[PDB]
Amino acid sequence: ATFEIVNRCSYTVWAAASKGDAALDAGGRQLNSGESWTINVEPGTKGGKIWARTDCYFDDSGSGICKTGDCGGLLRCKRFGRPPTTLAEFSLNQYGKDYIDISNIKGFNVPMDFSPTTRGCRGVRCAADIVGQCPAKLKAPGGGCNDACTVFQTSEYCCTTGKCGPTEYSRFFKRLCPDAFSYVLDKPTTVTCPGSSNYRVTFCPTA
Repeated sequence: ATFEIVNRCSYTVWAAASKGDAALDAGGRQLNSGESWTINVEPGTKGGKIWARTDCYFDDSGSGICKTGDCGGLLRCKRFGRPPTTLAEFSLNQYGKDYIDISNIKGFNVPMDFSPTTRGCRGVRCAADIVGQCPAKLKAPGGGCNDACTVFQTSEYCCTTGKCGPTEYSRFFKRLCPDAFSYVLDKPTTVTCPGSSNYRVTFCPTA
């Protein structure tokens, strides 16, 4: 499956793509403003994620640090990124269908649109200025807007038992981005796409 990852931000981002225990394609790449990076994701990929990382520094070996979404200091991500990270999540060829969503469960750093480039389904978008409107207690000094679980580490925010409800913090992400997951047990905003669809992830789709 092809994913075109497009940076429409006015600033450089370092795209990342991983399934948690492995990189997807090269796992990461620098994208200057306006740049597009096309990756190939293995059919059947379950629990894949794509995200942007901001304010990165990498040495000649591809080792360094990012202010948001750092994946163990590597340019080419093999694991998930450090929150806050707006996440494009997907599971492909799951009983003949693909499933896509955008999640704010691990916070938000950059606005995003995640849409199929093929027929048969609608895209999802979280393009609002969540960082600018971020509640004081969720603001991440290094940039972005943390989810409540990251900040507070409570059973209620982290939905440890699977018996949690919405909160003042989850309602904030939900109000700004109705189409993205705001907490673990949020009413699913997952989109069902034909199996083997192709996609485009766009950072800063509006600005």
